[PDB]
This record gives sequence, C-alpha cells and structure tokens, in this order.
Amino acid sequence: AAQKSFRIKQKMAKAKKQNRPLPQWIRLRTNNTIRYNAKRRNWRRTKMNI
Amino acid sequence: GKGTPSFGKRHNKSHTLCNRCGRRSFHVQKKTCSSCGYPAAKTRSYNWGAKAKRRHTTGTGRMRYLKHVSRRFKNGFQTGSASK
Amino acid sequence: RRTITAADRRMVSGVTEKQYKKGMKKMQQLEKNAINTQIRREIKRVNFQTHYRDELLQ
Amino acid sequence: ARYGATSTNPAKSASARGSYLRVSFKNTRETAQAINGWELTKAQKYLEQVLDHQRAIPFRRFNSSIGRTAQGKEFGVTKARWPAKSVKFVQGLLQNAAANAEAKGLDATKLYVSHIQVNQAPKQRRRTYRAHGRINKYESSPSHIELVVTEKEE
Amino acid sequence: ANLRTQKRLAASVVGVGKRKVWLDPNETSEIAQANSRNAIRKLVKNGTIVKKAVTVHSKSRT
RNA sequence: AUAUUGGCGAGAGACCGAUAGCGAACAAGUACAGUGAUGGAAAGAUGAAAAGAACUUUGAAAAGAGAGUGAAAAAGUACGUGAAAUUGUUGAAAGGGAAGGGCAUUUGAUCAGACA
RNA sequence: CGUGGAGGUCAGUGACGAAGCCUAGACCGUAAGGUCGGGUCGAACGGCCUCUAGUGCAGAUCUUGGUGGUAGUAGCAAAUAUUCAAAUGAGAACUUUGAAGACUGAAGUGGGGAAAGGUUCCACGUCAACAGCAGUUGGACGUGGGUUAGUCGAUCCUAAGA
RNA sequence: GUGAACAGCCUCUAGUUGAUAGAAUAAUGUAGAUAAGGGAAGUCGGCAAAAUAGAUCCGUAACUUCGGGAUAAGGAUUGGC
RNA sequence: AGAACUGGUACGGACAAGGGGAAUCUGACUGUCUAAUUAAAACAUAGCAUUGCGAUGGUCAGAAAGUGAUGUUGACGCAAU
RNA sequence: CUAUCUAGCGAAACCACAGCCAAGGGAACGGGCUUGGCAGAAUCAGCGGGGAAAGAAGACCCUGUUGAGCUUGACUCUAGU
Ligand SMILES: [Zn+2]
Repeated sequence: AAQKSFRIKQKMAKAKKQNRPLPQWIRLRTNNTIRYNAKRRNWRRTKMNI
Repeated sequence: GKGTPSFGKRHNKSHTLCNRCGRRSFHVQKKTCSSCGYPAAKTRSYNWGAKAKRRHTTGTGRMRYLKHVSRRFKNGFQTGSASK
Repeated sequence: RRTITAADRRMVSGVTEKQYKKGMKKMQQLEKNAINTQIRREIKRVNFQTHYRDELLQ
Repeated sequence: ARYGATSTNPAKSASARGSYLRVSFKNTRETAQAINGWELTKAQKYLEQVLDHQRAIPFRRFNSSIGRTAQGKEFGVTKARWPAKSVKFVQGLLQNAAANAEAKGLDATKLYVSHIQVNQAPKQRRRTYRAHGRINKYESSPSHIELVVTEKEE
Repeated sequence: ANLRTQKRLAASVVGVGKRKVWLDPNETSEIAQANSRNAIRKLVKNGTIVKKAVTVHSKSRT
C-alpha cells in the first residue's frame, strides 16, 4: 500500500529491476542456449505474494 | 454465497515474511513460521517431508564457508605465506 | 547536455537498432510460441473441479 | 521454397507466397478456389466487385448453415458470402505475382492463375471462460497461401 | 495528432474542467509542441486555448 | 575385523537413452498454484564453419520473388532426419436413403518373364 | 517369426551413401514376417551359432502428447445513444480536436482515502502478441523520468490479549 | 426545483459519452403494455397481473391483556386565477 | 381557513404510492438458523418450576504441575435441566 | 433486444460405424439382419416424435464374511472418580 514498510519496498525495487527483457548481446555468445527471459513478471498476470 | 461473493473479503493477510527463510509463512497472530519455526531455535524438518528437506537443506545455498573445508583439509589445515 | 541514450549504450556494446528490432521480435515470437503450448496442454485438466455441487435435484 | 503440385514450365511462370497469415482458412480456401484457372485481370475485377458487394464468392465445402443469396446463381450454388479479409490478402499476392512476372519479363495480357492453394497453419490460442468455472479454447485458423501465374499457350 | 495531454494541462492551469476547455482545431500543429505548462499559459493568453462559460442554470421560474 | 541410499574424491557397468533414466541431460526443486503446511512441471540436436541471406524489385510494412552463401536451404534460427491422425492443390475412378468386406470374371491402369 | 543389448564369426554392408521414412511397384512364406527396386535422407548397421531380457497391443470411463466431424456453427443482445466535418495515418463505426445530442444527477459514472496491489503514475517511440470485432489508441511492447516533512503518520502509551 | 423527504423525475460544477457494428422487421422467445361482453367458469391453489394507494374533512364494529384493533371498514374533496 | 370566478368534470393529472373483510389450525410477541433446493408451527425468548453447591466446595479443564475457567465470584449467586 | 442476412471474431457437449419405413424373429420394443415398400445431387429456417439422445439425475431390492456416524442393560476395555 502507501503506508508500507521498507522490507517490502526493497522487494518491490528488486522486482522492478528484474522486470526487463533479456540483453540482446547475450544471444551472440558462443555456446548460448538462452533465447528469452523465462522469469518475467507483470502485475496483470502473476502477483508476487509478499 | 460461499464462493465468488465470499472471495471478495480476502484482503487481510495472516502470513508475512519470515526473517529466517524469507518466505510468506510467518503467522502474525501466533508469531511462528510454518516452514521453520522462527522463534524456535530448531528448523522444522520432519522425515515425512522428505521433499521439503531437499528444498531447504545443505547445498541449496551458497555454502560461503563450508565449501572450502574440503580444500583446506586436503592440504592439512595449514598456515602462512606460500613460497618464493 | 545528454551525451548518452540506451540506444547509444547498446550501439557501443555491439547491437545496432536493426539487430535490436529483429532480435526483440524473435524473443516476442518465442514467448507466444510457448504460451501456445501452455494454453494447449492445460485445457484438459483445468476444469477438473474437486467439489462441484451440480445445482440440479428437482 | 518448395511449392505444391505444379505442372508448368517455371520459365513462363511467376510465384507468390504468404505464410502465417491471420485469416480464416475456411473462407480463404473458397476465395482461392473461386479464381483458379482464371485470368488475373478478370480475377482482380471480380475481387473488387466482391468488396463492393457484387459478384459474391461461392462457398462449396465450408458452407454449413450459412445463408443463401442470389449472387451464387452465376456459379449454380445458392450459398455465398463476401469475405473481405481473405479477398484482401489474395489481392496482395496477385499484385506481388504480377510484379514478379513483369520483372521476369512476361506479358500480363495473357497470364492466368494456374496453381493456387491454401493450407492450414499453426493455431493461435486464447482462453474463453464459460459457466461453472471452466475454460475452453478460443483460437484462430491461420492460413498459408501460395500462388502461381503463368502465361497461356495452345 | 493527439492532444489528450494538452487538454488536461489546460484544465489544471486554468483552474477549470477538462470539459470547459476549447483547443483551436486550426492550431494542432502549434499546440502539439505545448508539452510544458508554461507553453499552455502562453497559448491561453494568445487565445488559442479558451475557457468556456458556464452552462446556464436559471432560477427565474422558481 | 564390522556398518554406511548422507558428504569429499575416484574407477567401472551384458543398465536408461530425452513420454525412458533422479522430479530435473536445458537459468529444476526453476516457472506456476495455494492463506499455509505443502504441491510441482514442460523444455535437448541448424551447419564443419554463421559463411545467419550483400544487392535489385512489388508492398504502408511483415513478407514475397530473384540473387547469393553452402556439399545440401529437400538445413533459413517457426532450423538434424521429419511418420501417422487431420488438411489443401493436381491427377485417376466411382456414387438413386450409408461405406467397407468374401468367391468369380469383364473393362482400365500396372508389373512380369520373355523360352531371347 | 520378430525386438533391445551381450560373447563369437562372415578378414560382412557403408559417405561411389548406413539406419530410418514413403511407395493400390515386384518376389518368398500357410502365417507371424523376410527380401528387392525407386524417391527422400545423411552415419552408422546387419546375416549365422549361442547368451540375456524393462521383448511384440485395437481396447483397460488406460497415461502423456497431438488432432478431427460437430462448425465458420451456438453465439459476441443487461447497464436509455449516438451523429457530422477536419487532422494524423498504408488503412479510422471505435484515435485526437471542434461542433451537436445525451447520461450519471451531490447515498453520483465526481473529488479523496483505509486494506490490498506494486510503478499500473508521466513522457518519447511503437502495435508481432493482449484489449473474445477493429485499432494509427491503451492499465499492453520497448526505453526512461518520477515519491523531498522538526509540525501528516509510524516510532511512544496501554486495551482485549500474547 | 417539485415534494414531508438524502425518495423517485429534471438540471448546474466535475466526469463520461465505454459495453462488436450495419441492414431487415418471419416464426418461437425475454422484458414491457392494451383489450370488447362476462368476471376465477381457469387452476392443486386467484401462482402471475390488475385494482387500491398521497394529503384534508367526516365516520369507524366485534373482540380486548383497556395498552390496541385502526390507515378498520366505509364516504367526500383535491387544479388555475 | 374560507368565498367567488374559470375549464371538454379535469385536477395526489407524470413520478411516487396500502387491496379490504369474516372464520379455523398453530406459535405468544420483536428476534435466529439449514452460506449454494427446506425461513417454518422448528431454535431462542421473558415468565414458571425443579436439582446441586456454604469454598478442605458444586460444574468443567489439563499429559502433569507450587496448574487452571466460573472467580475482580459467594445463594436476590454460580452451575445443570 | 434476440433469432434471421451480412463484415470480423469464433468455442462446446457428444461421437463403435452411422443415419427412410412396415412385419418377423431375436437378450422377449432394430439404424444395420430376413422378406417386402421404396430410393435422385447440394440445401435454408424451424421443430421438438425418435436416436431405449446426453449428464459429476431420485429413490427402490440384494450381495459383500467392505465401512463409517449414532444409541444401548450387546462383547472386550478405558480416562476419571
Ligand atoms: Zn521461516
């Protein structure tokens, strides 16, 4: 909520910095098997239960 | 209604984050994590939760200190500057 | 004064905007290709309610 | 690219193709079979009349429960429809094919569309939500199209 | 173009509603650069944005 | 002397060979569900080498067609081969409220061995 | 008869193309099945004497995966209601501006907040997917910016209680 | 504003003008309505619907735990200037 | 509150807004319950009556305890019906 | 407002194979068999006879050396006292 706690604002910040796609220069490395970011998250679909 | 109407009223938690396992198990009215009873010194581990032990036992983390012990034993728990 | 943009960072680190557009669209394609399978292999065992009451007696 | 069953000389033919399109396969097949063996000019005049709601498209296989009309009488059938989305993709590929035929050096006056076919494509899935807390699929029927024109002879 | 922002800013500037705000259609190309909120005041003053008057409610009959 | 499905290091198998074998050959106790205890997946292979399609042209663009790389795009990142169900085009044939099947032969196609 | 592996053997086949797959093309056998030609494909595989077994499927309201007829069908009908011109655009029933008609009608379709959610706020660019029609738009895609307290709150007190 | 009234109906400030659309107007339906004469003959049964309805005046029974019944029943009036 | 005058006898003109009466069975009443087939004559209720208990106690709990509820209590009370 | 026609979008139950009747016999009520009547592409809206239509329908009887809830002076025990 608005009147929240720092223990939760921390965990929301982490989720904000995690919510991005994959860097395209990872796909150019040699023995690469990562196509996309399979751990993505958005508020519509999956709630992080904290 | 016991279903769709009575699922609107689910807006106040009973579990919060534990400091010991980091997951939403810390009950608030009784103050006892349901995965590793936090105020209690012993972590919950029952032999019937044999899968649950896999998820929380040794190896499942970093092993900051422990993973150098086999290295330090192989050499004799030794000391000092190496060599020339 | 703004001597930096994310496009410029990724240009410095290899990828051009053409490469970025194409590789992005492929990563979008694959997500949908997988979501297809998750919606495909689920419709079977998703309506398997444990306690349906069947509102029909008389 | 490998195309379907084509009995023509490749030198007097020009090809086109459209893959992974989000039209209905069932309507596009009828739209495609309504112009097989035709000349490009008459086909392009016909497909525009359709959008103007004249000279309908006959529905012959995928025709169950649809409505009847009077623009089927020039084909014998009494069931027909005016599928704009399919018509538009088909017009695009006819354009592309005529361009390719021009670039290969063929005369548009006497081209005819020899081999046209549509295929099924991979579905695209969504959920619809029914009564009693159950899900069912709601998915499209996309289509590949491939097309060949070639110039007439004896 | 799209002036859905400029309308909102005009309201908040003028101190009036989003529905009493008139953007000149012949100056979309001028308004669309008014991203700022000073550049809305400049236009209000030029007359390219206008505050419309109250939809009258009259008390003569009562 | 004895025990040892755990831990560390090693050596091997008439074992499994990606619906198998540990649940996991892959960012697997991961994603995800659930208030919680707990539950718990799927997913391997281009090619020797990206040489991952310069350039032209139609299209608003995706793309298409040529061109090109390659031993091979009947390998084009939806990529080893690429079955079947199911489907489209072409060709052959048949068809009065089913179809299929057994015995016998005509007609059409096809094969034969040629005793050369 | 057939299958996966094991021991021997044919100094076995094979990149001049192994296996696999397709073949109303052929031969052998009562049959299980074997053999050949062609097409495709690209790296290992068979015959004989024996050993061994996680060894042969039409079924189990079988398991997993995939797919169909139904079927371009049922249907996308609650919440009084949309219309004109221009602009942008490849493209406008649905975007934007203006003009008109209307509604909520102050126990509101307003303005703010508690829980809860977590950056959904705002801007620029953008429309493959989503918005069960469409889409140039968007709570979506991508990139960034953004929350300023001696006085508001927590913090402090105790309640039922732990 | 009406009105006893935060009712219902209409408007001001603010907000929205969102819910897939066009054409046509068969049957059967959903929701809403009307109906000759008769008036529950229908039906398990007056289910459903209709009638009444506000305010002022008059008048209001049995019975009663004397407090009620009771808006009993039943009659009349209602505008504008 | 009253009187004239007036109108296609209209006028709480839209909205809004009770159908009434005579008798029986039953429960006294207001109230509560079968969330998602039973709202009732069932449950509760005040009222009446009984029973136990004068604290080293009556009723009840706990695995046990230097342990507990009634009890911050004391028969005009607690407990059980 | 739907249905109906059109543009776009676009599922599901169910499905041995499938779908014209009469009589016969038969697991005693045939879509298929037998003997007959007949039989001409492809079809639209409706319909509710049939498909012994479909479904996580209701109860009725029985068996089981299968159970569970509850009661009692069933059998065997037990906390407490
Ligand atoms: Zn914990």
